[PDB]
Amino acid sequence: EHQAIAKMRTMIEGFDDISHGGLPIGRSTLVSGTSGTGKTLFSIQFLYNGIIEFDEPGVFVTFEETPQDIIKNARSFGWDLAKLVDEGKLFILDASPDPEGQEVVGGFDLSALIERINYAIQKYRARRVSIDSVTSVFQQYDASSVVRRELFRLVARLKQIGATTVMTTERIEEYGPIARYGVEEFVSDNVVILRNVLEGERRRRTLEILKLRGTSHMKGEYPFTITDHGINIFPLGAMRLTQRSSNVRVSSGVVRLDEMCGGGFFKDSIILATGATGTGKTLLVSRFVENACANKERAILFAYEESRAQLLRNAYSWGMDFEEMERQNLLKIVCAYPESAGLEDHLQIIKSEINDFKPARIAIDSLSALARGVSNNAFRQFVIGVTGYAKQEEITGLFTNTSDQFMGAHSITDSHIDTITDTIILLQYVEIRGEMSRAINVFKMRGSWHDKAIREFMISDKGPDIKDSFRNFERIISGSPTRITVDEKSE
Amino acid sequence: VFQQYDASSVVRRELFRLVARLKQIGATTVMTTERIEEYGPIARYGVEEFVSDNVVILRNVLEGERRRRTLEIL
Amino acid sequence: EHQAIAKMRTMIEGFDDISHGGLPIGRSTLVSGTSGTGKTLFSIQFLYNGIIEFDEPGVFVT
Amino acid sequence: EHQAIAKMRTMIEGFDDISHGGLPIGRSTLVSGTSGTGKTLFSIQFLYNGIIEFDEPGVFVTFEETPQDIIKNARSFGWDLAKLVDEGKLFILDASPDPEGQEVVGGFDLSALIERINYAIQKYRARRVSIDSVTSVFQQYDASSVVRRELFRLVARLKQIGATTVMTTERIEEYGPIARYGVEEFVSDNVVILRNVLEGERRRRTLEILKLRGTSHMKGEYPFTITDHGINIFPLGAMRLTQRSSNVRVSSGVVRLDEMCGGGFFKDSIILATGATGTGKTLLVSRFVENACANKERAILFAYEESRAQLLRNAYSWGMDFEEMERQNLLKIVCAYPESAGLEDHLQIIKSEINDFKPARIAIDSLSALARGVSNNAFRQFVIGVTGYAKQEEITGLFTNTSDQFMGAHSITDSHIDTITDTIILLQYVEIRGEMSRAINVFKMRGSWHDKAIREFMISDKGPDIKDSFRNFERIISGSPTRITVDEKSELSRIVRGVQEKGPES
Ligand SMILES: Nc1ncnc2c1ncn2[C@@H]1O[C@H](COP(=O)(O)OP(=O)(O)OP(=O)(O)O)[C@@H](O)[C@H]1O
Ligand SMILES: Nc1ncnc2c1ncn2[C@@H]1O[C@H](COP(=O)(O)OP(=O)(O)OP(=O)(O)O)[C@@H](O)[C@H]1O
Ligand SMILES: Nc1ncnc2c1ncn2[C@@H]1O[C@H](COP(=O)(O)OP(=O)(O)OP(=O)(O)O)[C@@H](O)[C@H]1O
Ligand SMILES: Nc1ncnc2c1ncn2[C@@H]1O[C@H](COP(=O)(O)OP(=O)(O)OP(=O)(O)O)[C@@H](O)[C@H]1O
Ligand SMILES: Nc1ncnc2c1ncn2[C@@H]1O[C@H](COP(=O)(O)OP(=O)(O)OP(=O)(O)O)[C@@H](O)[C@H]1O
Ligand SMILES: [Mg+2]
Ligand SMILES: [Mg+2]
Ligand SMILES: [Mg+2]
Ligand SMILES: [Mg+2]
Ligand SMILES: [Mg+2]
Ligand SMILES: [Mg+2]
Repeated sequence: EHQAIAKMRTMIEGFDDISHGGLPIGRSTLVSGTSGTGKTLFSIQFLYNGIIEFDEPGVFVTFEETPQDIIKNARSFGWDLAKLVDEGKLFILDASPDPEGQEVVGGFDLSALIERINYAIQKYRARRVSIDSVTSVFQQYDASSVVRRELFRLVARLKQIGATTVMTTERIEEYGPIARYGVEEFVSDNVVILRNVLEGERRRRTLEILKLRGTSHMKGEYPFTITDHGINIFPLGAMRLTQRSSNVRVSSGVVRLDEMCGGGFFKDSIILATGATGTGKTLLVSRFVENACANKERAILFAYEESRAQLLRNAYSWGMDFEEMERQNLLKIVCAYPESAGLEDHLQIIKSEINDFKPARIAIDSLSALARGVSNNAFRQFVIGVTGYAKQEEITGLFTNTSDQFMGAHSITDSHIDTITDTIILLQYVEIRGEMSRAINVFKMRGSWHDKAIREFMISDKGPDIKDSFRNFERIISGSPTRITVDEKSE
Repeated sequence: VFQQYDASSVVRRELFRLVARLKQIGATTVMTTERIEEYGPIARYGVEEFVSDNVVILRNVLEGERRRRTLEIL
Repeated sequence: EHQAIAKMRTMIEGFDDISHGGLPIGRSTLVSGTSGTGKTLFSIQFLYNGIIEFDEPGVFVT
Repeated sequence: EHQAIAKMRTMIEGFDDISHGGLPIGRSTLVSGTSGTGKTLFSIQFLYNGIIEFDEPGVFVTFEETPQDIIKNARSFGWDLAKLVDEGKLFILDASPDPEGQEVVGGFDLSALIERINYAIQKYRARRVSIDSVTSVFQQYDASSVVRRELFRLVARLKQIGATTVMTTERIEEYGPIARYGVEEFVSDNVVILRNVLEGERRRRTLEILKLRGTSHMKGEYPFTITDHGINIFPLGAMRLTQRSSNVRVSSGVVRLDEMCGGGFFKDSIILATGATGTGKTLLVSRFVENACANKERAILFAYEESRAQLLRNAYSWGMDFEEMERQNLLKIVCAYPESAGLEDHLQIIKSEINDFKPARIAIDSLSALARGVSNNAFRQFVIGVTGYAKQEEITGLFTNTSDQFMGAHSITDSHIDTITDTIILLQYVEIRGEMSRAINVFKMRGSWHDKAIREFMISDKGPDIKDSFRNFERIISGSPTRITVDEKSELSRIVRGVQEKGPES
């Protein structure tokens, strides 16, 4: 074998996108982290997937959790381990100790195990092996140097054998040593760290491939998720810039608006409506989500500010009946507090819900409601993920941004998502004769020509009624205009 | 190598031996040391640093979920 | 000799600039870093380039 | 000198100033620091200098480096310790352990060593002594209390012997303990600390004297660089404010300006030219450097924004041929990325180049270039340097500063260097009728009278042209003025009809 390194795929959604193929075969990969990070789960999902997708039987070596329990649990992702053991496809090699015993049995057993293990491998023609918390073993009474030699013996034996392993390790500090005895680190070929980062009373699991001897991979931490369908990672960087782009057009829900953008919204595009609280974005959305129903197309509305019932209210008050849209199963509403999760969990609920309703349109009411509390970068990373997924999937996107300062605003968006979007529809308050009058404007349309005027516009039980511009005013943008009333030429 | 059961001083004299002999032979060498904190000591035992005539440090700084590789000639 | 030290070129793209010539001849150089920084590589690349560019065989202790 | 302690001169550049004379005679100075901090140079150089300038034979004790190596390395700077060891002016005493050793030997060897050192000094009649890395000695198997006692002994025997020693030491953390065992700090008479602060990927070395039992000295960290000449410290705080001041005048390369300047810049003055990007500070400097050459003087240009090549294209397009300027051996251009070194370094490169050429005029294009990323307190401290040097050297200076915001800048400099400079020439854009026009202003001159007018100026192939002010304009500094007219049409040369000629004849 005189070729590059060969990698086996884990099938763990996203792990292989980052490990450029996955764990290198015949070698041991180290996946350590703190208590509650997925390690165990990972190893399992490793074997399982291997069995159910390539009939590669597997050996699972547990030094603490009991077989009955490793199974009991797995049923949490809808996995009947018991069966794979009946089918001789998975062998749970119990290595835990019993409530009674002796001592002074250091490496005495590290030599028997390697024999009980090679046993199950050969015997079950195993290709994948996962050793859970190898740490809990020398957690009998050992020091660094002692551990280094035992591991090296193990891995070595396993590399001789030819099995591809994954070793579970426990850490105590999220950013401190890689493994409890800062020794494993160098005893392994590959290293994967699972982190459960606090930061704000909110946690955020992130996975990282520190190293892959002999092959390349992706650097840095990647957010992931532990669900009923196991560990789901999102290589928000992996995503390529190869999204389909068509000239097809779509209605905005507002004829005059469609006219302004010169023919409408491109089917393949991201639309951003920015306005100081009260300018009626949530209106445009409602309207934009109704039009994808009169055309019997499916559409989801992700509101993060208002309730299910309230939306219905304010909706029926503008005409549009959302009651129907529900029944006709063409419109599906979500609603969730940004505080009921993290941007990682959210992005998934979105993506996920998209796949089960196959939307042709999607509206997220208040992106900035989602930027509540979270860091800037983390947020962008969130938009790129939703914005993107929506892009390469042919789903027209309309997201709502509520700037932090009514009147005067010197920038479309505070988070600077500007460049991340195709068409910018900007609403703004204008102070005329001591009254707070609205105005709408197509700031930028990438493909189309769109109108350049800043048009007045009111709201009634009929919805948005766009009017004329303020042709005879100065500094509109600022919010507090100044009528010109020029003495013509004065004859 | 000294991850058998050693302590600083025993590690110091031992490097010194190695390096030294290799100096006699007239060999231009490159030694590899493993660390535990991107900005902590320069090497596992806090001895190696001073012992060597030339030192090079390769780091993989984390920071903001991205890692950046840097190389420093101490 | 009886002058400043002389260096060996590493051909490791750039590094031979950051050291004003390369590793000093007849001496060791400690290259360290945490797991994954690229030491083993750097050590290999030093050897390889040695051979491949001046026919200066090398020894690799592992 | 009023100091109860008689000091000895190191001759290391500026250390003496910092130590108010140099090491105390008959005592020991702990020079400690991490790895690659300068320890061994300092020590070596300390003996060397005593040998070359005072014929004070010296003993050098090494515990790790080999006697062959201390010589080999020492050539790096240009010293032949070999020869000195030959004339018996420098005895190197080897105490490194062997490549084929044993274990145990650090107490009766400390006694044997003292007895050894006494010998060498007695035999060579030495007055200076170094001891490199005593630390590595107890680095066999010891603890705090055993070191203190073993140090004390050595130091005490040394002082009885009457020797002016220097001990080097290692530390782990740049800012934590002073030494390793945390006991060297209190058994030494003096403690000199060397640091190599990382901070933002670059590396800055400083030298600090924590204590001198018995005298005053300069408190705090001071920058220094290691070069082909050894250590070199800059007493950026010892630099007294007693620079010479004359009333002589020197052109600015541009006449009108000169007028505006009461009659041409002061020979002894720091000149500051601020303005938005594109205002033409660069231009002005070019003329200022040129003019010195047109009059047969030497002047250097340090450019941190433009290549030496481009600096010439633009310089020619503005007339003035810099090529010749390089040839006639009057103008010397530098060029250096500010990211290609720290401030301590750039400061010295400049100084050096200022010596090997004796300019009469100096012009640093874009100090705000050097301000990139550095901490203001570190930058302000750089400015003070270059500036100071130039003042106490009778070398006129023309510094450049580019403001982060074009039009609307409410401050001369974003680094508030304002008060360091003596004269300020301002440049800015003026939105006059859908057009960006340049305006030049002489904001302040310390010794002269200077015009208080914000003249408009246009840039051409010939260069700078200084017209007149926008008298009929309010909110000029706003960048985008407002035009109020109580007149305009007023005289100046009314008389209508056919006032001109055309290309044919007049
Ligand atoms: N069905 C599920 N839905 C959502 N989250 C789940 C589900 N099952 C488990 N989890 C989460 O995944 C984690 C399980 O981690 P697991 O026990 O597999 O290994 P570990 O945390 O890496 O190591 P350790 O053995 O110390 O716990 C739990 O902490 C829990 O929050
Ligand atoms: N029936 C109605 N008749 C007239 N105007 C209405 C009616 N309903 C709502 N409005 C107007 O629309 C506004 C409601 O805002 P909307 O739901 O459109 O979202 P928004 O202004 O973009 O964002 P947010 O609701 O978070 O402030 C009210 O402030 C009001 O001026
Ligand atoms: N072909 C490749 N392309 C891109 N990156 C690679 C390639 N091969 C290896 N790498 C990267 O280099 C790392 C390999 O580390 P390397 O073997 O150079 O030594 P080191 O980390 O300093 O020592 P050690 O890994 O033995 O603890 C991998 O972790 C990976 O990120
Ligand atoms: N000619 C030179 N020009 C510029 N820098 C030099 C020159 N020679 C040596 N250096 C620098 O000076 C340093 C030498 O340090 P030195 O030998 O004086 O003692 P140390 O680092 O304090 O202690 P140790 O001997 O244990 O390393 C090196 O870090 C190197 O970069
Ligand atoms: N030959 C020329 N003719 C007319 N105008 C010129 C000529 N050369 C340069 N200019 C003008 O001068 C400007 C160049 O700026 P200059 O090199 O003088 O330095 P600066 O504006 O102070 O600083 P920087 O170049 O770093 O922005 C141009 O933007 C342009 O308007
Ligand atoms: Mg576990
Ligand atoms: Mg490693
Ligand atoms: Mg290695
Ligand atoms: Mg050192
Ligand atoms: Mg030294
Ligand atoms: Mg310039």
